[PDB]
Amino acid sequence: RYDIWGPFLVVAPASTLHNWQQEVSKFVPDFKVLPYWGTAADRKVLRKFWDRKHTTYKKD
DNA sequence: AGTAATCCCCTTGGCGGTTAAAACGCGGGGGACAGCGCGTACGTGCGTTTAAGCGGTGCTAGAGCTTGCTACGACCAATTGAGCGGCCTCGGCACCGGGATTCTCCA
Repeated sequence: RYDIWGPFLVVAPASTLHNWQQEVSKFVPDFKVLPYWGTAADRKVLRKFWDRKHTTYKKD
């Protein structure tokens, strides 16, 4: 309706996170998921995608 | 306010391989070590003299202690920017290869 396309946060208990990852992919096939969990080194590699410079995200 | 589950993180342990470093064998060389001769250089004893050590006298510098206060640092609250943690990148240093120069050793 408004092309906001994020950033959206989703904060869950740890047993549930793969359920979100999968059900999000099911309930929208074309909508893009960042799975921010793992060891500190793994999170550092994931954090590269947190763009601060746009407060509203493009579909790209 | 307590005690236990949950979850991060970071250390220890194991498995595989690969290859670079440790172990093993062997000839020979030359350095360790015992042996010899000499000779000069250090320990000994004596006579010499030199001044260190002691008992004693004299002075004043300055170590040590008290008094008095005010200049300087301890303490607190409000302000802010210098310095730290996190992210980025590109250029310095390593690593390789190949031909050029050096050094070593037997002739």
